[PDB]
Amino acid sequence: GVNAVHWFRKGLRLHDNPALKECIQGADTIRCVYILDPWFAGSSNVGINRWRFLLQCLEDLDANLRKLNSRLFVIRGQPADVFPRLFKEWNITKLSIEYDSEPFGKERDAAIKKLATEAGVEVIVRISHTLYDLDKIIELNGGQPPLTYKRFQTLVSKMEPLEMPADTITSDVIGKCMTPLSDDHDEKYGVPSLEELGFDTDGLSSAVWPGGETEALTRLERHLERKAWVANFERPRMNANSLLASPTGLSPYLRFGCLSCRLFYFKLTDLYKKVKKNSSPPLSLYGQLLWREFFYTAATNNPRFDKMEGNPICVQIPWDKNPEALAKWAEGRTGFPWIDAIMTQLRQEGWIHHLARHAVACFLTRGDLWISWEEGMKVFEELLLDADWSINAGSWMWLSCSSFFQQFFHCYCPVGFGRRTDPNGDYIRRYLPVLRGFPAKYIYDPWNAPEGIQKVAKCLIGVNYPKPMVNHAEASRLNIERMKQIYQQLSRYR
Repeated sequence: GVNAVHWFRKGLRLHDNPALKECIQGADTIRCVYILDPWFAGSSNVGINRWRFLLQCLEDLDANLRKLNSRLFVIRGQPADVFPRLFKEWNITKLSIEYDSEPFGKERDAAIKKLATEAGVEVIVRISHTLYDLDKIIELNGGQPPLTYKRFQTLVSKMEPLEMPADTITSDVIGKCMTPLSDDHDEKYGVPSLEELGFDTDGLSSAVWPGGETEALTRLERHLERKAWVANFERPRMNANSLLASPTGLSPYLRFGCLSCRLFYFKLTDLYKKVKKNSSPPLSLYGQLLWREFFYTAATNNPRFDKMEGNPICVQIPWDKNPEALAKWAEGRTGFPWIDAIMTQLRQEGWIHHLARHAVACFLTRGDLWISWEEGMKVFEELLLDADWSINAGSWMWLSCSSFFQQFFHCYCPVGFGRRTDPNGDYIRRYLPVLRGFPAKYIYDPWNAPEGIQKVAKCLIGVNYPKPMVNHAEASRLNIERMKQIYQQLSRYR
């Protein structure tokens, strides 16, 4: 019969999946596949929390497919290796994917599309990771993506209204389409565990950010209620509680496709109309989505978007190379408790607040260590659940004054910012247990504590907790000057 395969990469959901919906139509069998390669050299920089989040998305998908009399098929290897075999073994005639705007993904998908054509397989591609056809936004701007958010906003408002989300894949939608299943499915196609990827899990705490569509859809409602409670759709002022992972947080779910950006858009729209009594919302309502769309648009036609050299939009700043200073930053042993707490939260949980990101990124790059944004990007890629190629590269260039016309950022103080955010130091004591004995007077600068205070705290600076790795006052003075000199002669660095 007509045997269809839908290939999950992002778009890890059954709601608003136009590619899956179209593939099922007119099909006699359907098999949803995810191609997992945990040992791939290109994925050697993926950390354990990202693996766990992915696996939990896959377990969620498999569970929801069970309800529809189907299963997720997890295939190990590379797509170019496995898809020729699958086409023959399953007699496939249709293959669907959600479109991938990222340069490497466009190259991969063009190769699979050629393999599918060679084997007599129809390919269905549908845009749903982003709100818009990014190529149309670029054409509206004259052929190049915009590099300012205000310009991007102007372009977005000129696009045609969003189409309605695709119907959720239910049993009624699946209809006559069935999924052939084997008694040994779990053994041959099951979702692997962390231990099957080679990871120890002994003593590992439960995920602060559980993966999956089901979780994403619950959080969507919490997110909307919080904005309804305050009748304000702008992003809120950060306080110390904002540093903690929130049950309203959506960013990892948008990154993996657990939550449709278009569903988020219409839910926001309907809530604004009800609360504000206005059919015409401001574009600020969609801020989180449009900043995301902005960096996707800037990245799609730039294969060196994640590099400095050979990147047409990036200022060529002479960053220092310092592997040992970089490692102290990445491992949260800088000796500045505010910085180490943030880097520890990041490593332990996979998410940190936007201003916390500014803080640690300023320290690494333009503020204290003068290390390339490319290196902070790589660490965030390993640890940050909501980091993807486009967002991660774009944000690291933004904050390092390397692109997007960004210049005189505030130079964050690795002591004063934390003290002003959380004067009592609860955030420090939560993520840095060894410092719990320090009073608030010294919690952000423990090297200033008298010896008697350190001894009572059972934490000797230089032994139980590191000395500060730099003199922030001198280092920031020199780096502020270096960045001033670069922008005094900016064209010299194009």
